[PDB]
Amino acid sequence: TIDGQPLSLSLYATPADPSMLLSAAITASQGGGDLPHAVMPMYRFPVI
Amino acid sequence: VTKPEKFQSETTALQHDLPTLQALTRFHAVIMRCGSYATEILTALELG
Repeated sequence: TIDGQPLSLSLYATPADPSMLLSAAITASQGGGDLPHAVMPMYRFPVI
Repeated sequence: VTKPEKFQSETTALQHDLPTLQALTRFHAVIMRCGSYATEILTALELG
């Protein structure tokens, strides 16, 4: 203008959106235990 | 720890460095960014 001020206004672009925070419950695997060696007792079945 | 080749192809033993710590951070960030597929991406990275 006569003072040096613009006629066509400036751009005001859209800022970045707030994101959604993400996590994860990652999982592992330990196997089952190997069954041991059986030992014959000296007592009968009700006692042992 | 057990497969440091899956971390970087030159490593062959995971280090106690600060760049290794920063890369662990980026690794954890991308895994938690994967969301529900994260353990699936990890078990695919276990394999090739």
